[PDB]
Amino acid sequence: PPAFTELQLPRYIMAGFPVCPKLSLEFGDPASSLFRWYKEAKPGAAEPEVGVPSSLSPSSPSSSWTETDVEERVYTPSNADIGLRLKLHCTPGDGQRFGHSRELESVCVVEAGPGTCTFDHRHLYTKKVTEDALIRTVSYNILADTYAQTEFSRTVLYPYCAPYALELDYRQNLIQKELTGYNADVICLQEVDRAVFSDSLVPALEAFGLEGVFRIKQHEGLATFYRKSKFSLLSQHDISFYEALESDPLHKELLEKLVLYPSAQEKVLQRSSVLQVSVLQSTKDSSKRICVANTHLYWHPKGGYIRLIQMAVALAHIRHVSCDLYPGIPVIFCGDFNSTPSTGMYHFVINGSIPEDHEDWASNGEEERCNMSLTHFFKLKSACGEPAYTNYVGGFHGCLDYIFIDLNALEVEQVIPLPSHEEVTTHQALPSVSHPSDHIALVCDLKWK
Ligand SMILES: Cn1c(-c2c[nH]c3cc(C#N)ccc23)nc2ccc(C(=O)N3CCO[C@@H](c4ccccc4)[C@@H]3CO)cc21
Ligand SMILES: [Mg+2]
Repeated sequence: PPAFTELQLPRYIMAGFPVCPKLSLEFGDPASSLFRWYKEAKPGAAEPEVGVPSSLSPSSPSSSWTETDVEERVYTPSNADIGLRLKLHCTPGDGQRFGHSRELESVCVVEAGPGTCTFDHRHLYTKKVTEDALIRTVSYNILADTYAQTEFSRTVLYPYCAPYALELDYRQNLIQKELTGYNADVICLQEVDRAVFSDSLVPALEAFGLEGVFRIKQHEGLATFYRKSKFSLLSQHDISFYEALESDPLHKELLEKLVLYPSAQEKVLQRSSVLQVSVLQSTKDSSKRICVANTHLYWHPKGGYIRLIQMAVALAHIRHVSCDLYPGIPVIFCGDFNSTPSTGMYHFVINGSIPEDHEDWASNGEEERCNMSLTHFFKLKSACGEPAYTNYVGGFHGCLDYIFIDLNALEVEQVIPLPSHEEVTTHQALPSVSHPSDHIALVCDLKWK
């Protein structure tokens, strides 16, 4: 019979933010599920019930719960719901019949939420899922809780941020609203904690028709979500840069240059950055396949040469996947590259070459110097161009994030505008009560050329 193996409500609920249940189904179809939301009739009206003998069971359903008109999986509370607990009544189905109906109450009440978030204005451009000819693509470093909880992040990096707004539950509510509100097709995320993927992103995004894949780095990792109605996952080709550089003959030539600089070599091989690669097939035209890559490069401000080497590994691996394993399919390469447009790594991506005398070959000092020349054959451009910044914190700001696209195979139809400098600095810098990351999500609508 159709039955829920998992059924969970969020730990924290805010007015104007979606309540996304976590559910797992056995012997049933997800499109057959029935939902009905209830809210307390008054703040504190519903007292949790103890078990009573069946002969003294209630003669009528409790007057402490009010039936809402919401029959959707996701419920967004209004400000009129502040102080109420919620209750979801749901039934699993297989298309022919229904399993036993289930009920679940929230532990928390609906809290007041921020009156405005930076993505509200941006959401005015993404009210609908794009037409079959487009690919709405997102790239976003969502700031891992493993880092945000440290004393260094709380008191050194983000001391201006309201401490409650840096907490996982608050930021996950904002991130869930932000991402679902973009109505996107391809979502590439960085700094995804394992529990954030399983308990926050998967429940929210699967309710809006997206499926995700996760790749760990060390303490957090990368996620790629894709809209099931527009794409199917064909194959995965994830790598760790240090493993691929040392073991794979694809990077043979690069390693020959690097071994001439033992100090620079050791530094690169001790980095744990990974590359997530997913080959997707269009559900509308099976002849249209896309290679979606996602990364998070070395963070250090003076790590220029390391990012150059990691990018050189990434592009050689992407070449192999998109041009050897597949017959020259278009590339979408998202990430937090930790590289501004005036750097060597960015010059290398856009120009297809970098000379050996670039200042970035000595970015971390003389001991770790590794002058070399590099080339790649891809014709790539930044889909959202070069914003003034994509990362804005008290101590630094810069354009670090990109959606790189094969400029011969894809073109940009729309760039969802980033918040203004005034809006970004409302609470001095990021994150804030109104913005759930130190980075700003890149969103664009792409089309096949
Ligand atoms: C991008 N960036 C620069 C920076 C400043 N100027 C730049 C210019 C370029 C360029 N081009 C690249 C980077 C920077 N300085 C930074 C300092 C900190 C972090 C940070 O928040 N993290 C890195 C260390 O690991 C994590 C962490 C661990 C423990 C505690 C807190 C965080 C976290 C992951 O993203 C990022 C910075
Ligand atoms: Mg960070």
